[PDB]
Amino acid sequence: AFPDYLAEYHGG
Amino acid sequence: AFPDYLAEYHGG
Amino acid sequence: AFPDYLAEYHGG
Amino acid sequence: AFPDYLAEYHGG
Amino acid sequence: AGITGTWYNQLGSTFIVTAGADGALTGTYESAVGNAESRYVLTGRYDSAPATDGSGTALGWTVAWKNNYRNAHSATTWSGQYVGGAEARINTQWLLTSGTTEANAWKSTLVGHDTFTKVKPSAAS
Amino acid sequence: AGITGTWYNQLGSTFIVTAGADGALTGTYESAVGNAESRYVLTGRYDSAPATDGSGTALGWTVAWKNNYRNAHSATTWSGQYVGGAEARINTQWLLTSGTTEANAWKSTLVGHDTFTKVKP
Amino acid sequence: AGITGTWYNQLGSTFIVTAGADGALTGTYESAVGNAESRYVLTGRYDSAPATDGSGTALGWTVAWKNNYRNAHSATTWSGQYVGGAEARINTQWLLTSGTTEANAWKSTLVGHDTFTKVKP
Amino acid sequence: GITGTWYNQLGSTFIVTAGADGALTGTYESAVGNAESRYVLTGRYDSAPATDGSGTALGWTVAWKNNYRNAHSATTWSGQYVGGAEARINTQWLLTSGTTEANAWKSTLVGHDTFTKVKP
Repeated sequence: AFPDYLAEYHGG
Repeated sequence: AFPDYLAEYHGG
Repeated sequence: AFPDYLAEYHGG
Repeated sequence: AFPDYLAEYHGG
Repeated sequence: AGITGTWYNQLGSTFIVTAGADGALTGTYESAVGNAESRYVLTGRYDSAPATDGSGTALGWTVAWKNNYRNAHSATTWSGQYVGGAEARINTQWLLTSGTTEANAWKSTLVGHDTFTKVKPSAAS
Repeated sequence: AGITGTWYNQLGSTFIVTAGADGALTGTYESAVGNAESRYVLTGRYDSAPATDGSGTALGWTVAWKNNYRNAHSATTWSGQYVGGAEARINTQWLLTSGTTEANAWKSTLVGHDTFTKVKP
Repeated sequence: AGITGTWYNQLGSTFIVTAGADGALTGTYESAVGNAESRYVLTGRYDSAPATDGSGTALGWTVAWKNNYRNAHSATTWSGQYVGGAEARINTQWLLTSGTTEANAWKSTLVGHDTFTKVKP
Repeated sequence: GITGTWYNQLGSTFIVTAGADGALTGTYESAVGNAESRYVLTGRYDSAPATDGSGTALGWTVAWKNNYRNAHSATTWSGQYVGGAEARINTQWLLTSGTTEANAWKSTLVGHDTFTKVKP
């Protein structure tokens, strides 16, 4: 999955 | 969106 | 080819 | 660099 | 022989393209069923004077996934080359971008690949 | 749609494009200097009826790096979205593919990213 | 000076890494808040004998998004280079792959980009 | 499932061990498999994947330096392991060269490959 909590780690 | 009906057009 | 004159068009 | 001996490792 | 023609991926998705003499690609991309709801406009460009040295022909095209029937709010680009020979082939890598909110933009764009030939999968061996 | 207009990246490379009612993108991409030898045809597609929930407008376009003056034997596609606002922006990922021999095809395609606005730098 | 140290993206996500003498990258990547649930193992490789012509140092690393608190069933790789000097930077492109069914594998991998510095935002 | 010896269609081969706590460690070599062709591989995988038919997410890196040569480049593979009788690892890769700042725009190639446990 691509959960929202991963956003910051990807620059987003 | 990335709906399932697009799969075949992308090779999957 | 990837000549240097193309760099700007690609953001670099 | 991208020398030719790397090709096989990249599937080509 | 050449880019102009009808091309298929392994799942039978079908694009019908015309390669104009000065670099335009125009046509349609549709499903293996090929009904109107499955069909989308394609436009792109190609190198109309490729190198004479064994190299392939660079090309690219875009499909926005909207037609008169439905709209996925997304678009795909394919970047690759046409390779002539015993079985001509177009080899590509693609980027599929969805319209997203700014918060979700980091997960807007998928990457993948596909390859096309002029042989319909039902006739392939 | 807001896409029709003149757009610039941070280096001043600039495209002038029309977003047609039929979903087409048509225009010209040129260098910051903008001399005739620097100009290429651009064609693409965009979503002519985007969502109304704050989402951007999906789009893509291609430039083949051939004009009557020079030919790099390559072509680039940009995939991205238009983001409306007080200052509109187009954010993209790109793929740049060269014509290569089969032996060199593994190294035919570069990847990158760029962003464009309507403000000349 | 060097890759070893603490690096931040513009959002304050923070990796702490050691660059070993024979090319290992080992460390952790965590959120700006830095709570335990946010911390993941980072592992990769770098060119331990880069060119001496002003070129950057090629590198890559992976984070699988599982720790002892949560699991996203996905993993990201970053490919890029370290650029030394007064404001050292690591510039990357990334691929984020989810575990998917075979039917959904075509939409398993996102692409993007990010840049890191040693200056805490 | 992941631990073992894998090949692509050209016979390039890596050995990999999927460690207890999510590590991937191994060696990637050419079809000839001479010393000069061997490189260290390190990465990560999901050690507790979903049970619903989903693949196992993973990634790894090889820097193209060993004791014999150095290409000043590194590749990352991002993909998934799919188990069963014909186990496979399907990947997308990024290959980045060390470049000057002027050439950084053309530093990174993209591609794809698939690996199986059967010698071609």
